[PDB]
Amino acid sequence: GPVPFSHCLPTEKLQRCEKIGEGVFGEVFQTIADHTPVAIKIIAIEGPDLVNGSHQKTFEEILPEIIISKELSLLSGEVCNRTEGFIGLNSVHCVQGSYPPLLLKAWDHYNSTKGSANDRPDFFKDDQLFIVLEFEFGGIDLEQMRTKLSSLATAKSILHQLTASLAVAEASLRFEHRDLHWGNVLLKKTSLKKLHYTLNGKSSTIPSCGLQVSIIDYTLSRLERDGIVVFCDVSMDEDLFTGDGDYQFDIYRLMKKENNNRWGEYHPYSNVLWLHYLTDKMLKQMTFKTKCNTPAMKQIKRKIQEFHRTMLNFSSATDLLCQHSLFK
Ligand SMILES: CC(C)[C@@H](CO)Nc1ccc2ncc(-c3cccc(N)c3)n2n1
Repeated sequence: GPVPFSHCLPTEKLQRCEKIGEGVFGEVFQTIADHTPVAIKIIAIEGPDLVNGSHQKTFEEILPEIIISKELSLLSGEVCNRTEGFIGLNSVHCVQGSYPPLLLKAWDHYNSTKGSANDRPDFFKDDQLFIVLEFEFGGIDLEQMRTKLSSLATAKSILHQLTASLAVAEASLRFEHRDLHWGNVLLKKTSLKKLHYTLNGKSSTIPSCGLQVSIIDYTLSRLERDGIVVFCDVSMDEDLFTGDGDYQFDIYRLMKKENNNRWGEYHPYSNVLWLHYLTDKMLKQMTFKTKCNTPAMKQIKRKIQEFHRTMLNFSSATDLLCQHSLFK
């Protein structure tokens, strides 16, 4: 049976909650649990009220995100296919209750500073069910870091880390992220000079440039184990394919073109498309502390541009990692 909100969010944890983002199907808070930062995603399920312009998901419809979050969380401790490039999942609970007023206060603060596209979640009754996912805190998203990166060399590390992480997940799980916009790439400072990954038993390293990248938020993702596919079936979703104003919204249409609107199949070219979108953001929407005015830096820029114009001729993140000249 479900637990009360207080099981997951006792007073002190609740008091430290700050809202950090949102989607149609969730609110996300950062807080501190046992002196440790965490991110908490809270999703309303099974109720009759419209929420953020949509009917609520059923428990069965949230299960794919839970399962995929659990699988990717395991990758940091695997051996043949190992990466720390996703994020840890600490716990999942089913909670029952109306929304805590301290969370509403956090929600209000975010709406007042950043502005929200969601309904204030103050209409839920005391029988309302929610899924609460607690993640390891992964740092600051790439969008918020768009003016904060040191140079194009940092952008190259980030691209290499992302590619490697996706390759490891493709190899182990036939994984596609499918929604890898720049809010779903997190950066955290590290004193490690090199990061390690293993792809089908071969270990390699990547210079960190002082940052560990984490890929997050598996709401649209797909994977499989033992021929059992877990995915988000968007084949009847109209709106996902009619966005504009950002190349992000072209990617949804390009994925659908690639897969013929069959979301259960494995099309790792979708990972390549997202990587192309991310390279585009790096070349166009980032400001760097150090400009590309030395020969060394100018060469890195040329290499990233050459990656941008050639990567769409590759079939998967694995193909990019193993064959693209950027990573040699
Ligand atoms: C609002 C979320 C989606 C995200 C937007 O940049 N911000 C953060 C920041 C730190 C952080 N650590 C873990 C997570 C997180 C949040 C939602 C889903 C997942 N898988 C991971 N997040 N999300």
